[PDB]
Amino acid sequence: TIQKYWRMYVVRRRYKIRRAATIVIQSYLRGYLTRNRYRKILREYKAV
Amino acid sequence: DQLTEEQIAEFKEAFSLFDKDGDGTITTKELGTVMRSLGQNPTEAELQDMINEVDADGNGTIDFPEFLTMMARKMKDTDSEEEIREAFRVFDKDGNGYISAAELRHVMTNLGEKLTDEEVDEMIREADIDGDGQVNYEEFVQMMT
Amino acid sequence: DQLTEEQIAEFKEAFSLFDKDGDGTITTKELGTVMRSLGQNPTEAELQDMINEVDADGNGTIDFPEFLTMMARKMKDTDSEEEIREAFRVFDKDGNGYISAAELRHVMTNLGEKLTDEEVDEMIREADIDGDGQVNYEEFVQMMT
Amino acid sequence: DQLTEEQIAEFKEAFSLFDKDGDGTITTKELGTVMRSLGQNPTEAELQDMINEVDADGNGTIDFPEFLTMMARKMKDTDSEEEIREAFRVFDKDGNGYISAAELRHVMTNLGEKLTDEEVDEMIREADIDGDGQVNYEEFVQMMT
Repeated sequence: TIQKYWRMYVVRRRYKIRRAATIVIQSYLRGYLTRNRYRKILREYKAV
Repeated sequence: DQLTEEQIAEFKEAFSLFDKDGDGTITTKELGTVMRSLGQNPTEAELQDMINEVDADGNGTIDFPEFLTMMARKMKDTDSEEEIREAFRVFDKDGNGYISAAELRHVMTNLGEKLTDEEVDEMIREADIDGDGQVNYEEFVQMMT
Repeated sequence: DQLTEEQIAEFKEAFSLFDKDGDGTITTKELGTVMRSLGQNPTEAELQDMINEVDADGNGTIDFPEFLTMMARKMKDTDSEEEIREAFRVFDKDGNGYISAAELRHVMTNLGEKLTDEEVDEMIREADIDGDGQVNYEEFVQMMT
Repeated sequence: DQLTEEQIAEFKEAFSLFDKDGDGTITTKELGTVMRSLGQNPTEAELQDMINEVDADGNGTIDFPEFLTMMARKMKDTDSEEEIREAFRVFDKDGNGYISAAELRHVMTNLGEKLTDEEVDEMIREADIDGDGQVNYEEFVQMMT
């Protein structure tokens, strides 16, 4: 009865950590892709 | 009420971590992993009961709806809220509510479904144990909840 | 907190790419694009909460001093060199910083705020994302600056 | 009507180098030439727009009042050199007031509408450029004024 609960706790915890980390990495990557499009658009516009 | 669309989405995301084709299937080995990732609370022997319907030696494969069918019955079963207190009541050192570290090694590594060495490490680091010691079970239940 | 000249200038170094006629006001939907261009890395939900902290209409317009008043209330930190490294640590191959590129593609398309197929087309063309190899996270963060 | 008698006289005098018969009409081939001469800095696509605004089949010929109407479409724009000093800042490595000759060559012939081979040759000769180095944008905008 304790062994079932501990198995639940550690797996649920490591799932939360990995889901949060995934969202952080996705958010930073969409940050980069935004910043790259901004840098391209800005250079094009100022060149003209 | 059971099965608003968003429930199925959240549960399918948890499963989609483990399928590496997108065909809707996983190995039977990860069935316990997806189930416990959502916080469902079966024993190893309770997973084994289901796996006898599908697996020749513990290395087979299983669809999302089969997993979700097991989950649908397990989601109506009790949360073990009384059951875990009855369990910890046995391993108190003196009757003031405090589990001994010595008894806890036998509970981790001898009795029942046990624990492996590199995840016994986890409980030792959770409990800050460098010698002889103890832990309050109402607080530890509150933490595992 | 209060705001200062060089920070306000840097905020306009982003904003004035989008204030195309120099109105000093933009329709509120584009604010997410502005804030991500400015180097903050929030979710859609945090962009909605930073709008909630000034009562604002996402379908309306936001004039520059009201935007600066939001920036003086800004609640979600999203620029830290350590926070992004903590996220990569759970994906390390052995403790020396290596990240499997194929596994990262799988997880980023199947868990959390998932990448769409057209965003994968864009990502291939504009981030050179390996389908066979692996990358050490220390450089990879500073590639995405 | 949007121009004073003094402004009309100035623009008529310049136009009478490109109208060659004095009947009050110019070829579309020199329309860019006269506008670039009269202080304006129009893009190739903006010349294309201003012609197809008057007639999209036409005759390759434009009346003097219609030409003054193209000048009126431009003269609303608050154009001045400080935004151009700011335009070169986007291509400075140090903040020193300097663009590299390689980055300038990329800027002139990869991005935007693009200068031709002879427009580059003609500019290099006028600018007193020597070697693939770097060029001060404060001094260059002083020359461009």
